[PDB]
Amino acid sequence: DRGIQMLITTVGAFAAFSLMTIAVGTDYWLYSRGVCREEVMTHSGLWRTCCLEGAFRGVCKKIDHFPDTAEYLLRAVRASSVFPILSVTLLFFGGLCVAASEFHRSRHSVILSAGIFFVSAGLSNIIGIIVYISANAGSYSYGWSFYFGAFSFIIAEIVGVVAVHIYIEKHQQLRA
Amino acid sequence: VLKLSEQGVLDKLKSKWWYDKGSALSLSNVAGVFY
Amino acid sequence: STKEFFRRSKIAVFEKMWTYMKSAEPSVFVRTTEEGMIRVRKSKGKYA
Repeated sequence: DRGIQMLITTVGAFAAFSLMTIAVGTDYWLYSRGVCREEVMTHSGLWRTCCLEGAFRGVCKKIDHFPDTAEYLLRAVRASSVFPILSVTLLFFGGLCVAASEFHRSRHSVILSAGIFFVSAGLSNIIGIIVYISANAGSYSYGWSFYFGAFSFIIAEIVGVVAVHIYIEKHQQLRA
Repeated sequence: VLKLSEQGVLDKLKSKWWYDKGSALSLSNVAGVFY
Repeated sequence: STKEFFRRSKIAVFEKMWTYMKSAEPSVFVRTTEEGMIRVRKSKGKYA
């Protein structure tokens, strides 16, 4: 099953990287009732919150993150969205190592290094979601952007399981 | 005062100067254990 | 007197309440206090 496992990793790495990039870019993370500049039903994201109906529909303004060190650090972290953009960087590198495995089969640590990057991105993504929920709290519904980010985390970890599975199998075959 | 009340002047002045002026545990409670 | 109060009101909230009550169908109005009491009791919290 070495061929299909490698195909599963390649499809997953593309799918995981695409969904995180869509989730960060798409501005439909949370359906809130705020203002665009009276309060109207709006759809929020990581940088901008934009209205869903009314005269100002379609146009909006960058989210002003800034309105005691504990809340200052939390506000700064959620302002820059470092963790979700960090997970995007790790996923992109993970795809590079997966792709580079075919071009250079001499080294064995390449596929394992891909596996660590996929799981490291998942850890980075879950911190961002916890920080995002914590910062936003400090009625609402979650749009398909939030579920796109969460779903990619499941895909990212599943590929990480398959990636190191191949490394163990290939090293087990060589040694024994 | 009766004229101003019957003509809606007092009502308009009031509306102008007053109105027109204008659970489960949270993740923040357990955010330390997740970090 | 309450219907007359809402009809002749110019306060935003009560004007909105009257605009709703005048158009509501079936009539939200009643003929007796007992009738309104029974209507709130039998409407399962859908009548005020």
